[PDB]
Amino acid sequence: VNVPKTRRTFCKKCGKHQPHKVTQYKKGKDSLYAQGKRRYDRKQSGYGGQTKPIFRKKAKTTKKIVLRLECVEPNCRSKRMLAIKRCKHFELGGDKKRKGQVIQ
Amino acid sequence: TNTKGKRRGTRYMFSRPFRKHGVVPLATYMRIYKKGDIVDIKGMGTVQKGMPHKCYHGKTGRVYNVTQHAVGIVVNKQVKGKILAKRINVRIEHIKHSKSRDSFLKRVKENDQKKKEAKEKGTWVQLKRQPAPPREAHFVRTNGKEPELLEPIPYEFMA
Amino acid sequence: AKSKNHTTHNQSRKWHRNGIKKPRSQRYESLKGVDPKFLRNMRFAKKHNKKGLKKMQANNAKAMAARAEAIKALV
RNA sequence: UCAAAGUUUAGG
RNA sequence: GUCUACGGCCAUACCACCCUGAACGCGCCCGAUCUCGUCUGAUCUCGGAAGCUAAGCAGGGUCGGGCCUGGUUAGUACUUGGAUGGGAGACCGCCUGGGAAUACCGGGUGCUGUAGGCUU
RNA sequence: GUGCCAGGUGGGGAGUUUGACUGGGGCGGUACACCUGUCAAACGGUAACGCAGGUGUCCUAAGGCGAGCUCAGGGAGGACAGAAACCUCCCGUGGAGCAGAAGGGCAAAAGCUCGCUUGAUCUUGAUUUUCAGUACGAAUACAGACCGUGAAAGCGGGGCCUCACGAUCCUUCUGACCUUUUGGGUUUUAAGCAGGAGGUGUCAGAAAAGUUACCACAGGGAUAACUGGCUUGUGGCGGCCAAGCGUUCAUAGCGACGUCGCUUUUUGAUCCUUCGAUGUCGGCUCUUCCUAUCAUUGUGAAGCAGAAUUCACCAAGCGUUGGAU
RNA sequence: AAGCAUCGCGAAGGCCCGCGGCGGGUGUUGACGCGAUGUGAUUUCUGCCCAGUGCUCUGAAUGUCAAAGUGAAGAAAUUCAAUGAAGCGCGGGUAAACGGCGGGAGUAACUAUGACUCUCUUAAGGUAGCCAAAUGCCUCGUCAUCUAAUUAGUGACGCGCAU
RNA sequence: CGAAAGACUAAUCGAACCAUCUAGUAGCUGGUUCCCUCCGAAGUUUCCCUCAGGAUAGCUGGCGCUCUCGCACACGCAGUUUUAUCCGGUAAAGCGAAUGAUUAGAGGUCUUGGGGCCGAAACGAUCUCAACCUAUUCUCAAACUUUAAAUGGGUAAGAAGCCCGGCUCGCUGGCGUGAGCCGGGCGUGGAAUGGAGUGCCUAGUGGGCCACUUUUGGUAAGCAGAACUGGCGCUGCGGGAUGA
RNA sequence: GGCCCGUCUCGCCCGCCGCGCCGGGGAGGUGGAGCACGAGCGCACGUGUUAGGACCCGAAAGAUGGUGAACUAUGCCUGGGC
RNA sequence: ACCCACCCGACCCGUCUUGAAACACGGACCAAGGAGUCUAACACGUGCGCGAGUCGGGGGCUCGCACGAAAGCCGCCGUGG
RNA sequence: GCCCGGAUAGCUCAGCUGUAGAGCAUCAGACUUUUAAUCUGAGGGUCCAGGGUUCAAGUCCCUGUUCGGGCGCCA
RNA sequence: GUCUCCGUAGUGUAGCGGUUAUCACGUUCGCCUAACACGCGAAAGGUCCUCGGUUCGAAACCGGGCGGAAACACCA
Ligand SMILES: [Mg+2]
Ligand SMILES: [Mg+2]
Ligand SMILES: [Mg+2]
Ligand SMILES: [Mg+2]
Ligand SMILES: [Mg+2]
Ligand SMILES: [Mg+2]
Ligand SMILES: [Mg+2]
Ligand SMILES: [Mg+2]
Ligand SMILES: [Mg+2]
Ligand SMILES: [Mg+2]
Ligand SMILES: [Mg+2]
Ligand SMILES: [Mg+2]
Ligand SMILES: [Mg+2]
Ligand SMILES: [Mg+2]
Ligand SMILES: [Mg+2]
Ligand SMILES: [Mg+2]
Ligand SMILES: [Mg+2]
Ligand SMILES: [Mg+2]
Ligand SMILES: [Mg+2]
Ligand SMILES: [Mg+2]
Ligand SMILES: [Mg+2]
Ligand SMILES: [Mg+2]
Ligand SMILES: [Mg+2]
Ligand SMILES: [Mg+2]
Ligand SMILES: [Mg+2]
Ligand SMILES: [Mg+2]
Ligand SMILES: [Mg+2]
Ligand SMILES: [Mg+2]
Ligand SMILES: [Mg+2]
Ligand SMILES: [Mg+2]
Ligand SMILES: [Mg+2]
Ligand SMILES: [Mg+2]
Ligand SMILES: [Mg+2]
Ligand SMILES: [Mg+2]
Ligand SMILES: [Mg+2]
Ligand SMILES: [Mg+2]
Ligand SMILES: [Mg+2]
Ligand SMILES: [Mg+2]
Ligand SMILES: [Mg+2]
Ligand SMILES: [Mg+2]
Ligand SMILES: [Mg+2]
Ligand SMILES: [Mg+2]
Ligand SMILES: [Mg+2]
Ligand SMILES: [Mg+2]
Ligand SMILES: [Mg+2]
Ligand SMILES: [Mg+2]
Ligand SMILES: [Mg+2]
Ligand SMILES: [Mg+2]
Ligand SMILES: [Zn+2]
Repeated sequence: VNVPKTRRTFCKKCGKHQPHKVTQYKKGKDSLYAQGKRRYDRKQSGYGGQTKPIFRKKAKTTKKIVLRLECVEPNCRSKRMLAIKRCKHFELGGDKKRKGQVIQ
Repeated sequence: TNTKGKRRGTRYMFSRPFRKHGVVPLATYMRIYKKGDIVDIKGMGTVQKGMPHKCYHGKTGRVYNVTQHAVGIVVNKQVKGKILAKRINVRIEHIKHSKSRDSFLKRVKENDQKKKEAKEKGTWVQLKRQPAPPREAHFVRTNGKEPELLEPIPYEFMA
Repeated sequence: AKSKNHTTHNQSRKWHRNGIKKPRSQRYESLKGVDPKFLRNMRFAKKHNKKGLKKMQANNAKAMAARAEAIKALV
């Protein structure tokens, strides 16, 4: 798929519709001092081998793409997650395809 | 094992009849349902917004809600052992007034006529219906001409 | 060791032991699932029925007096 | 102060 | 009798060719300054009113097609329920009630609502 | 060198695992989550490793409005131009197109071409579909916001409709001058609350390779390997018809193309019986039956001169041997 | 089993035990020895393949690579940085290490085979030998012999299912 | 320990024997103790590393309650039928109607051809076979259909109904709608039958099989798989000699 | 219909030792195992469901600590025999 | 109720099973033994007491306990549930 | 996921912010009787893609797409 | 029967959806040689196995046809 980099959609903070910059979202680095990770650390320590399960059976071959809609009006700048249907091709601002033209 | 899809087996049900395709002619839309109108559901292929499910086609029920361009309609759907009165939101195009009730109202109106009159008279009149009684005693005049004899016809092989 | 896969053989019988009862109709069913904008307005209408009471009571007394005058004229 | 270069009517 | 505008049901209203149309309409028609739009004033938009019913439109016509509706097909095909009926089977007959569809042959060929004309 | 941490190596050793359905199992498939048409017995609902197929995507427009058009095919024309290029007139109920399977739906559209767009946005509940009438997904009607588009009425909170998807725990991002971070206060940190994302396709969601003929235990005739039943496709044997063959002549003997049977000395189907065991091939030895008759008795036939013979009938009394591998 | 052949070790060593010890076995031993594997007297041989999996050799020239240690910013928990052991990679050797060892077409003045040629291909493409063998599906292979008769026996043949 | 057979290790070895943890666990075999009485199933649902088991619906029982009136003075409910009224795309039928299949001749230079024969060649003459077309004609369809049954599924057949009068609305709107409230006025509204409603606890079951008819796979089966009702299972008795 | 808590949306006012990024209320939806003149507590019996040896009997296994080389396996010492 | 006769009827029980007289298993015979227990927790039903309460434990006061390791009482009567 | 590398003309590779290097290959000149062999010249780079820093980027920066050697692995 | 792959000038093979279909041999035509061979220079030659589909476009992607060739066919 293709989506454009600007989007005039709703902005919760402002209450109106407003232009938002768009960008595809990423998982951050994984804290290390989250209760989860702190818990797994002190469980997984010692002997016992591995303690919680390990996923080794991947079925799908694509992620639901998410956009990160950030509000353009300053004094707000409010970011927002916006998911889209799964697709094994994605891009932002990748031409406008053009009806009625010569393919070569 | 069959597919659970919503529209499975409605090849014929939701299909406009022969030479009645195209524009949904306008009376359909512009006739008014109130609360508690008896209404028979009949899905239609042209309009796919607000279609009822194939189980409620044919089924009659009462209107409970009326929105802008649809009508909430309680209908009874049987499920193995239990009849469930349940409420569905059909778009007008899939719905007619069921006449079933009007013949009743006609009769009650006729009764109210025949109750007001025949009160000052004194002669009480049959308000209840009655099933078709045995066909009474009567003469049949074989007027002049006698009966016509019917011999069964002798077999022959045609094909 | 394959089974029987599916059936409906003894089921009608099973259902009809205890009836197949029709769904118990009451008068005064709920207004659950009625178009919200309606329900607000009938709620507000219900709110202010006590406003316009004194007028209504008098109107019925005037009606009752008119009925009593009509029945006296008949008798 | 050394590249590669095989063959040749039966018909006198 | 009939039309126009907006219609309802949507062929008894469709298609083909043929004939006839008073008045009012409806049209074709004549123009592109402006509005509007085209490669093109053909369409679309706009300003008209010299011509004409040729066409559209209406009404009719056709041993017309089509559609609509009856008959026939036929109590036939099928079929609910019945029997320690038949039949080697395949299938069939009866009882008990229900009952179609072509070909073929007739008839029909828009009705009508609201608002406004014309035939004064 | 020893002591203690760190990383590597480590079937030498340990523990454990090694799906399911399945005409026994294994092999192969997936009928394991979905969708179309059929099966399906004219409400709905219905099975098999039934039939014919499709799905794990694709789309910034192929979503949302509004405008204008008309499509497939065919005819007849027109420089180069031919069956096919471009133009023009006619016919054209859709025979085209509408991302994909199929079904439905669709013509001043739901098709094509433009113009403007982000309703594929924010937020409560109700309902439908699977249904237990729980979830998920998918959908329907509203309602409140903020927009789009159109002169407007309206339409639009994704794809004309029917499939395209995923719980708890954990992570990650976004959100509020939000709550807690504990004797109190400020600050980092963490923990909450609310919504998206990271996946479980065995798709209501374990984290998982073999082998055993050295084998074990609980059971199973819910289930294979014999017999025996049912069946007889396949094998075996037998009619009917009669185009041919038989120098000539359908039928002495035969018999195509067709057809109707019997048989259980073939092999399959099937799985009813037996898994707290019915001793699993062959040969030897012995008895008895069957006839679908090789010989022997009595006979009909011939394409029977004799001899040799094949065809048929009564018929199973009596026989049917010795060896090499 | 003798015979053959590999491999490890010069003792703070090879190999191995042990819960632990300035523990123990080989070892009252020292390479004509100790330890680990194969093959299996003699005779005669022992072809090619280091691509794969093993084993092994080298090592700042160097990718990655942990804890500590070093620096960095921060109020600090800290984060980020540079640094960088073996091991992996990178590069040599090794088959008496595990093991492995092809397929099309055309071609000789009767025909047939095919010395010969042409390709496509691998780490090589099965060499000497041997054979329907205790190894060959087809198979009761073909020829010979052995018998009156031989799915047997022997001797030959060899695109040999699969030496 | 083994000159290797997984051999031997006190009749025991692919891990000795003794005691304990131990009454180890078992979705699997087996058994499970007196009488009468009354009611009386299921083998189907969805979910499950589920398919020899659970869960959940269903089917059973028990406990009740709330009302009803044979105490001349009844409402409601149904494995019916009646009268109205919708729904349907199976049987049949159809293919001179679409889709697809398919026979034959008539007719047609439609097209055009490929092969001919008579032609240099010529829509010239004559045939021909290709596809296409004009009327006809033969024969078909689980995944075709213009038609279209029987059996079948909804509703409805009144007091929660009719008919008047007036109030409330922040909804809707030229005025009006539509809804919600008060207050009166009117009674048997098809046949047949039957006392109804309602709530808690709840076991067994979740291997099924058989027949009519319908029906898929298969040459067929005492084969495998659905529908519909009724059986057998749970059930004796008369008949069918014998027998679910 | 109403009230309470959570939550959202929209709104307009009140309060005072500390006027504040203070505190309090209103209208309309919507989540709550709520309120709306109480029904519990204790004791006893019954049925059901579980955890326990858990209706009774049944494994193959697993773990801890001990006993055996009088058979047999192999080494060594000392004797015998052909 | 003991024995005998005769007519009619009449396969062996238990069990798993769609189906058992089965060529399905267990069972020569008799005696005694022999399997739904107890504790805890929950839920519903029922009986009793008290009732916006109720409660009894645990502790204590009354006896050498014959009967008692009971029975009685407690601003503990309610810490507390 | 983390580290690191390559991507440049047909191919293999140099490149220190200011006509893109080398060699081969490609095509025209010599040599050849000619061909090959070899010597001369000529042509040929979107410097993988996009954005920035910069007066100026093939390089610096970030971000992707690859590549391919190690690390790593909780729904 | 299953699953798999492969069908390209005369021969053997390359081929990343847009090619004049690549290379070698073979073929013909020159030259060189006395002639042949080698050698040098030129040329010609594909039904891309068959049909249908998707595609603006298929030698390839997808379906079925007709061929061809490996592996499986086990416990009794
Ligand atoms: Mg550690
Ligand atoms: Mg079952
Ligand atoms: Mg004009
Ligand atoms: Mg005219
Ligand atoms: Mg005229
Ligand atoms: Mg006519
Ligand atoms: Mg192991
Ligand atoms: Mg299985
Ligand atoms: Mg039906
Ligand atoms: Mg339009
Ligand atoms: Mg669309
Ligand atoms: Mg809205
Ligand atoms: Mg402190
Ligand atoms: Mg073995
Ligand atoms: Mg074996
Ligand atoms: Mg062994
Ligand atoms: Mg069996
Ligand atoms: Mg003859
Ligand atoms: Mg058998
Ligand atoms: Mg025996
Ligand atoms: Mg005989
Ligand atoms: Mg060796
Ligand atoms: Mg190597
Ligand atoms: Mg091997
Ligand atoms: Mg050899
Ligand atoms: Mg012999
Ligand atoms: Mg031999
Ligand atoms: Mg063991
Ligand atoms: Mg026990
Ligand atoms: Mg089980
Ligand atoms: Mg009872
Ligand atoms: Mg149907
Ligand atoms: Mg039919
Ligand atoms: Mg069971
Ligand atoms: Mg069965
Ligand atoms: Mg049973
Ligand atoms: Mg319970
Ligand atoms: Mg118990
Ligand atoms: Mg035990
Ligand atoms: Mg264990
Ligand atoms: Mg059992
Ligand atoms: Mg059985
Ligand atoms: Mg029995
Ligand atoms: Mg028997
Ligand atoms: Mg048993
Ligand atoms: Mg016994
Ligand atoms: Mg006893
Ligand atoms: Mg109680
Ligand atoms: Zn904002």
